Amino acid sequence: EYQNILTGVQVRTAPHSAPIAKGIFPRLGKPGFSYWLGKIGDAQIGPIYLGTTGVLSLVFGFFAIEIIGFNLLASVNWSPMEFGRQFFWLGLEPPAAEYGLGFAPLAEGGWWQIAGFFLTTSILLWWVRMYRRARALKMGTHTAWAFASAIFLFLSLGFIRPLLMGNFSESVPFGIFPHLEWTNSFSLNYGNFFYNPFHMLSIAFLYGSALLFAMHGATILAVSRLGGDREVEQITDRGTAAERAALFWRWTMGFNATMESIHRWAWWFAVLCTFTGAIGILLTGTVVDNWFEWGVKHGLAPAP
Amino acid sequence: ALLSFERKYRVRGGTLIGGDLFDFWVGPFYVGFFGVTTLLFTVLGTALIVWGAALGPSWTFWQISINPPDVSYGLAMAPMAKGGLWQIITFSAIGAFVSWALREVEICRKLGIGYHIPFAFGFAILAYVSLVVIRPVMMGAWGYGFPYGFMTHLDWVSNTGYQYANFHYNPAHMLGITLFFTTCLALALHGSLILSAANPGKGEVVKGPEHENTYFQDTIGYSVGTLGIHRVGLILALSAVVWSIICMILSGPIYTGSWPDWWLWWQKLPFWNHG
Amino acid sequence: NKGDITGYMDVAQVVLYAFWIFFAGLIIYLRREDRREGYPLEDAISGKINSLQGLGSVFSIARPKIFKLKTGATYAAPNFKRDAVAIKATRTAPTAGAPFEPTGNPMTDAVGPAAYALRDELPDLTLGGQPAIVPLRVAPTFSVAAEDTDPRGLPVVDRKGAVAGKVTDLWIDRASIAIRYLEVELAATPGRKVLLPFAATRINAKTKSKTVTVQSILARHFANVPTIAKTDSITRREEDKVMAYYSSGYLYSDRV
Amino acid sequence: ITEGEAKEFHKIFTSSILVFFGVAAFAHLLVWIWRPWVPGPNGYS
Amino acid sequence: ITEGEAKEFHKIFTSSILVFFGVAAFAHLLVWIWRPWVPGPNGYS
Amino acid sequence: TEGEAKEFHKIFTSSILVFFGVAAFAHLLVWIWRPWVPGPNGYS
Amino acid sequence: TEGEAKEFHKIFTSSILVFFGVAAFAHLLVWIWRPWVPGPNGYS
Amino acid sequence: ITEGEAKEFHKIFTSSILVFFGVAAFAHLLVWIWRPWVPGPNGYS
Amino acid sequence: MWRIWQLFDPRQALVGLATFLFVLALLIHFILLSTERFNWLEGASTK
Amino acid sequence: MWRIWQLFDPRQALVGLATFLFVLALLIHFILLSTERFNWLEGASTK
Amino acid sequence: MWRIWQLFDPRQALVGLATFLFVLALLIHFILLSTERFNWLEGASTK
Amino acid sequence: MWRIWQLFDPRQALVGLATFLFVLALLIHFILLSTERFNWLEGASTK
Amino acid sequence: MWRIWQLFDPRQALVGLATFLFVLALLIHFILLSTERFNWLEGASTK
Amino acid sequence: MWRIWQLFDPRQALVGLATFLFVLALLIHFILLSTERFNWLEGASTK
Amino acid sequence: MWRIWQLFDPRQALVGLATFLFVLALLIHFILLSTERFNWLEGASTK
Ligand code: 07D
Ligand SMILES: CCc1c(C)c2cc3nc(cc4[nH]c(c(CCC(=O)OC/C=C(\C)CC/C=C(\C)CC/C=C(\C)CCC=C(C)C)c4C)c4c5nc(cc1[nH]2)C(C)=C5C(=O)[C@@H]4C(=O)OC)C(C)=C3C(C)=O
Ligand SMILES: COC(C)(C)C\C=C/C(C)=C/C=C/C(C)=C/C=C/C(C)=C/C=C\C=C(C)\C=C\C=C(C)\C=C\C=C(C)\C=C\CC(C)(C)OC
Ligand SMILES: CCCCCCCCCCCCO[C@@H]1O[C@H](CO)[C@@H](O[C@H]2O[C@H](CO)[C@@H](O)[C@H](O)[C@H]2O)[C@H](O)[C@H]1O
Ligand SMILES: CCCCCCCCCCCCO[C@@H]1O[C@H](CO)[C@@H](O[C@H]2O[C@H](CO)[C@@H](O)[C@H](O)[C@H]2O)[C@H](O)[C@H]1O
Ligand SMILES: CCCCCCCCCCCCO[C@@H]1O[C@H](CO)[C@@H](O[C@H]2O[C@H](CO)[C@@H](O)[C@H](O)[C@H]2O)[C@H](O)[C@H]1O
Ligand SMILES: CCCCCCCCCCCCO[C@@H]1O[C@H](CO)[C@@H](O[C@H]2O[C@H](CO)[C@@H](O)[C@H](O)[C@H]2O)[C@H](O)[C@H]1O
Ligand SMILES: [Fe+3]
Repeated sequence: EYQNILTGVQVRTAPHSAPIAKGIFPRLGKPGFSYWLGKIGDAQIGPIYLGTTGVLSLVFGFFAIEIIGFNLLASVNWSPMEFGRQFFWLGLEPPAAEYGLGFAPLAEGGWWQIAGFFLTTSILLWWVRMYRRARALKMGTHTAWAFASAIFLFLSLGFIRPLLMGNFSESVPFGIFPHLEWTNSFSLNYGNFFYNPFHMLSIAFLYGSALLFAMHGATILAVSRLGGDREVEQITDRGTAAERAALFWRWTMGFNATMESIHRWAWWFAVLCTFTGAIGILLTGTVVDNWFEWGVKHGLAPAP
Repeated sequence: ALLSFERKYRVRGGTLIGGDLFDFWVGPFYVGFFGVTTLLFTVLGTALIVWGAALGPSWTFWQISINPPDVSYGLAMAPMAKGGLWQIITFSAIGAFVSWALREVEICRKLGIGYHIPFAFGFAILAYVSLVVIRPVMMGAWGYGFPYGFMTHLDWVSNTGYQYANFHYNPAHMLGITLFFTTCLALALHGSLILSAANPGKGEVVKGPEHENTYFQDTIGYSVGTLGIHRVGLILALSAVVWSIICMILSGPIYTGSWPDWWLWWQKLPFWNHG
Repeated sequence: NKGDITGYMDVAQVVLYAFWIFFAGLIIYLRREDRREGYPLEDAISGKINSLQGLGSVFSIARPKIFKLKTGATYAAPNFKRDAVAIKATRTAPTAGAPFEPTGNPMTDAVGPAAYALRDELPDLTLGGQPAIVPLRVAPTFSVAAEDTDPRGLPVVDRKGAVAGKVTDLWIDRASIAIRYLEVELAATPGRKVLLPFAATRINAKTKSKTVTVQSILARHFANVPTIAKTDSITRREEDKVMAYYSSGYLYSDRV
Repeated sequence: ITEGEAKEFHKIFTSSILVFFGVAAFAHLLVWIWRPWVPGPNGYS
Repeated sequence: ITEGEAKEFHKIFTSSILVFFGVAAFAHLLVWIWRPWVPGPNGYS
Repeated sequence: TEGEAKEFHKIFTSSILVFFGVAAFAHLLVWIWRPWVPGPNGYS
Repeated sequence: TEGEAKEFHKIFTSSILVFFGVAAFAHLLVWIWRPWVPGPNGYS
Repeated sequence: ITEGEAKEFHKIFTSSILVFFGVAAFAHLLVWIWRPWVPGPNGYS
Repeated sequence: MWRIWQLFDPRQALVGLATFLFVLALLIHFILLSTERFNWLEGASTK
Repeated sequence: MWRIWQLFDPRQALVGLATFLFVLALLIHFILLSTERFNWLEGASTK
Repeated sequence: MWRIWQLFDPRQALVGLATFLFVLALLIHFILLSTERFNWLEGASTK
Repeated sequence: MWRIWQLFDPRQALVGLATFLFVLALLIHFILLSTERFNWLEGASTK
Repeated sequence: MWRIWQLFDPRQALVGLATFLFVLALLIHFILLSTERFNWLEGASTK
Repeated sequence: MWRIWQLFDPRQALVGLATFLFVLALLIHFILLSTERFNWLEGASTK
Repeated sequence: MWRIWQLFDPRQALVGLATFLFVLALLIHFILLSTERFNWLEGASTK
């Protein structure tokens, strides 16, 4: 009874990759092989492409990470021991309300603003990198727009809502426990963030993404004895694996997808999980002061 | 009422129970014995939910709630008016979920495919059972299950989360959140890669597995593979559910205190316990 | 007050209803994409184009999108190329919902779990315009990685333990580096050679000796495995046929 | 599937059922003597 | 497996059953001598 | 794996007895220090 | 192998004996410093 | 893996262990002279 | 009802009835245990 | 009723018999333990 | 009474019985520990 | 007691037995540490 | 007990034994450091 | 005692020994730094 | 004590040694910075 959960016998060949124009930068990384990764998936590692947008994104991101880490280490007076003790509790806090959207003093949130700007720039440059890498390989840019949804949520959390409130004071800090505490206090300040309906939609789409990527993973693993793992080939030439995958769900559920359209569902659930989340974040504080009172007004709560 | 390829696999057999009695289809659905049983449990549970809505004061779909019995009843069966209806709906839901999974098993046997899908659904059934049976039994009362209501089960989630004064600090909860977020990210990447390979633009012949591997080799530095991605995705979702179950068993049955100050153990390891 | 639009209606509710409209449209779009294979629906008995469908039919089926291949080929989705109503089976009851009794040996008649899609007779292509599924003999560069049992020469047995045959060669996918097939020479017929999918094997590297076992079909069933033509490059239809035959074992591996 | 095997197994199944039911009945009698589980009209004295 | 290689397995199994049950009853007897687990009509002392 | 296991069983039982002997000696010492069976009054 | 096992065990027993003797010395020193078995009134 | 280089490795390995343990013991003697790490009955004074 | 077992599998029917009867009896027993009057373990007073 | 096992498979019937008996025994024992009267580990006394 | 062992798997029977009996013993011991009267570690007075 | 090992691999039998003995020894030791009376490290008084 | 070295190669046996021994010793040292009395660094008064 | 070197090649053995000893030295130094008595940098008084 | 380089290739050995030495030096400098006595940047009276 085999399951295609682990690859008992592996194959290793001469590393090769799809052809790209040389460009200013070559492929970098001297590809190698790994055993556990080949047990769970492919064994080859790299090479990683590092173009102009890749260099720009890496430099901006590294600057942001170094600024954040330097501030975290400085907050505990440069003690490696006490840095270890408080690492989770350490955080680069955003500037206070009084400074508006302008530059705060470095100790009072200027470093947070500089780090956030550099991180935003690196994330956007990484988005451009995904777009350009997809276009270079003569492929579509679905990954870029799926990423753009996540960037929308990130910018709504960090920049857009501060713009609307005219204030970075309620932005999320750069810390492990501090950003969870920001989540908790954001929910408390605005009345039981469960009563945010776009939060409910985002949770529905997150649950649906997990559900869908368990359903689809189990379906492809169930038809992997029939060439079902080779999804694009079953999309261009429908084999019996795709037919049985469709008929299983048609018989158990009443309807079914295509090998191509199931990944459209997969794309859209993931994208909507963050799109509705960004909308719900942009709506709180600006339009809806208290989500519990909005729910009471609109029939979500028994009106105490 | 059949797909272009459906009237070729509609053979009999593959049923665990019932023989040829319920081995048939109604419309698109396959029924089997376990389809009959899931109808039995679903109709009864939904009728009981609507009956509890009638006994309730709202009919507002989001304010309809079936509450479990008060904790003063312990693990005892409760009167139907006050607590018992929630218990019967719980048992009916468990029976319907099990019938659903078993019907999926019969469909898998009939189509000659693996039983991965019912096995994966077993984890969702286990999460529900841990929320309404296992955890309330360990805690000693049926009133620790969640109410069957649209917004009231969210009130239960919030109340139980703040019972430990910050439920984020539950480390198993952190790990389950990490797995859920990573599952969503991996699903986005996988659907995006498949769509981009199948729909590459004007001209732009359909790309092969080598192009899909090359994309993530260039962008990330590693590519899992068109078979291994479904593996890692199923494992990601199932592990997220497993660690959520673990974090809810840990809260109440095992740990009955503030999760935030559970982490003081970390603060006081001997190589930085400055005191 | 601050966020309202008209008395009871406010901005958040309006954005919510806008999302609901967008999600209804998105569900329609996704269902249109779903209805790109096996559509339109046929009658369960006669096979005429019929189904209980409403005013959404005009929007149910999408125009055929065109897939371009790196050979000049083209796929149309949906292509309304359907299967024949008359299959090698008979209705248990004439009620349009009843299952089918096979009218022969369903292993070799491609009925039920043995049924295979009627694909095209072309091997999968690599980035270089060559077959992807090839035996290791005609791929000198490819080799089996170490730290794994080499499945060459190991006895091929069923669940009953009878030695069905012996493995001589491995067939692998060039596009994705993994073993696809094991070439098995029959202990009963040296002049016969068969392909057994790698997904249907247990490694069995942890026992008294090393062997390859199959849990689906019995030893005698290896005498009727579908054959292939080129013996060094296999078409999609041939591989789909072989995989369907092997997958049909679990349902009726002991007669019908 | 041998019929004689089933006929032989019937004897051992009957002996097992008799000994198990006897143990259970003795246990229930001991429990009843210790504490009856059928309440009186006034509850439990 | 074998026809007669289970009678000796039955021998060792019944020997193990006696060895386990004897020490189990031995332990139970000491527990009862120490503290009985059946309360009297007015409870425990 | 039919006769060569006789020595394995014999020295297995030898290890059984010696480990149980040291464990019983440990338990005897612990009992002398502090018994683990309460009396009618408990632990006095 | 079989020949290597003789001397391998011959020096394994000596090495474990040396480790156990050092551990016994360490425990005896610690007991001299502070015994870890309390008294009827606890730790004096 | 010829054993001559094994022996040549082992001799200098033993010498290295000896010098490492010697310098470590000298360091421990210096630290003990500085501050002892075994408290007496009354603790640290 | 002469031969109704020429239509229903006796094994499947017997197993289904055993399971149904056990489940129904367990449900009725638990319902009685939920009450104040027929809980023979709590043993409340009729008067 | 010596013809029940003529078609009933013996091994599955006995495995399920033992499992069902054990589960029911656990349930009844725990129910008794939950009672204020038959809990033999505390003995809350009748009168 | 000997054909039972040629009916069942001798290795599976031993493994399952050993683990099941161990789990049962562990549960009984932990229940006794949770009991005020029979906890042999806290040692509260019988009176 | 002569022919047990023909069914169980002695290597894995020893590995599993040693793992079980170590785990159970740790469980008993930590349980005693959690007790007041048998904690030999954070020691308490018998009386 | 010399024959034990045919079941287990000394290669894996010694690395496993060494890592287990070091982990056990380190955990015991942590336990002693943490309790109250055998912590040789804080060195509190015994009485 | 030299026989170690035909199972453990000196490359891996010495790199592992170096990593282990360096980690242990860091551990002991940090543990000392956490104690007041032996923190040679803060230099709290003995009394 | 020169025969080391037959095993350890100078290329990766030097890179690892340099990285380790830099990390150790940085760690010590940070530890010194934290301490109120040896912080040469903030500056504090010894007396
Ligand atoms: C007490 C807390 C309170 C409580 C009531 C509660 C409970 C629950 N909630 Mg919630 N939540 C509360 C508050 C609250 N909640 C959210 C969000 C969500 C979404 C996130 C989706 C996601 O993927 O995020 C995650 C995606 C992001 C943040 C966007 C993409 C991120 C990117 C590209 C970052 C790129 C990073 C690098 C390149 C690395 C280098 C950078 C550095 C080192 C710095 C999701 C659906 C979700 C789930 C649930 C569940 C299941 C529950 C249960 C069971 O109770 N919650 C966010 C949101 O969208 O809200 C509308 C948000 O902002 C916010 C707030 C304030
Ligand atoms: C559908 C909604 C879905 C949700 C649930 C979801 C959530 C979260 N997604 C998260 C993180 C990331 N997401 C990503 C990438 C961006 C990388 C970046 O910005 O680099 C740009 C930054 C930086 C350069 C800064 C640091 C750099 C470091 C640490 C290295 C520093 C050292 C250097 C340079 C020197 C050494 C090395 C040399 C070579 C010299 C990261 C890993 C991406 C995508 N999400 C998508 C979608 C989703 N993301 C899609 C479709 C994606 C992409 O296409 C893209 C990608 O590359 O995916 C592989 C997080 C933390 C999430 C949570 C839960 O909070
Ligand atoms: C490589 O690193 C070595 C040295 C080892 C270590 C270095 C660093 C370390 C250890 C870093 C650790 C970092 C940690 C723990 C980070 C935790 C980060 C988390 C959890 C962040 C989570 C959320 C934060 C978000 C979403 C913040 C978003 C902020 C945004 C988008 C702000 C944008 C602000 C802008 C654009 C400001 C505009 C205003 C002005 C005018 C200033 O712009 C010019
Ligand atoms: C100003 C505030 C801070 C924000 C940062 C602004 C500068 C960084 C973003 C500038 C815009 C980048 O936009 C992008 O630039 C790079 C060159 O840099 C170009 O891309 C170039 O590098 C890519 C890397 O894959 C190569 O294929 C090739 O050398 C060339 O195409 C893209 O054609 C352009 O789309
Ligand atoms: C595979 C095995 C599956 C079964 C495993 C079961 C494990 C746990 C079983 C617990 C059974 C509890 O059973 C139920 O307990 C509650 C506890 O309040 C009892 O409740 C009753 O007694 C308690 C006192 O003990 C009272 O406070 C309560 O008001 C009263 O209703 C019920 O009379 C009993 O029916
Ligand atoms: C495995 C087989 C299991 C078989 C189990 C059989 C259970 C049924 C036993 C029925 C015995 C009835 O016995 C009858 O019950 C009544 C209650 O109505 C009891 O009534 C008597 O005892 C109760 C004790 O609470 C007193 O309060 C009451 O005043 C007194 O009359 C008596 O004991 C007896 O007259
Ligand atoms: C290996 C499996 C172990 C099997 C264990 C079997 C346990 C069975 C033990 C119970 C047997 C009956 O034992 C009987 O119970 C009654 C119940 O009032 C008790 O009756 C006596 O003791 C109680 C309680 O101390 C006192 O109030 C009084 O002295 C007297 O009534 C006695 O203990 C005994 O006469
Ligand atoms: Fe997929």
